This record gives sequence, C-alpha cells and structure tokens, in this order.
Amino acid sequence: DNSPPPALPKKRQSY
Amino acid sequence: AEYVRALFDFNGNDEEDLPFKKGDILRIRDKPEEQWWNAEDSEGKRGMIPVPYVEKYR
Repeated sequence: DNSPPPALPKKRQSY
Repeated sequence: AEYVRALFDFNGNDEEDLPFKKGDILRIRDKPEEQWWNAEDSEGKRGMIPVPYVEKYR
C-alpha cells in the first residue's frame, strides 16, 4: 500500500 | 552546500543520468533546467536526476 514511482519528468534538453 | 534526499529509487534511462536508491543523499551541482539537475552521490559519481524524486535534505 505504497505510492508508485512518479512519472519521470520529460527532459527539456539533452545531457 | 545543497543536498537532497531520494524519495524513490531512480535507475536512469540514459548513461548521463545518475541512478540512486530511495533514501540516498545527493549534492546538487548544477540546475540547467527545472526538472532535471546535475548531482553527485556519496561515491563521487555525477549525473542527471529527476527533481520530483527528491526532497530538500537538512
């Protein structure tokens, strides 16, 4: 009964 | 001087990302965009992390 890993935020740029 | 703590494991998708485990403490090194920052782990490894996965630490 735990929360799932959040949606990964999209990357604005490339690294 | 700015540390955060992992709320969730993160495993990366790209080589440039910095994986971590829930509860890990990371030092912020750069903030090139709002949701992805460059950080350094306890081992001295560096890479990008997703801001929503962390909280301010101390």
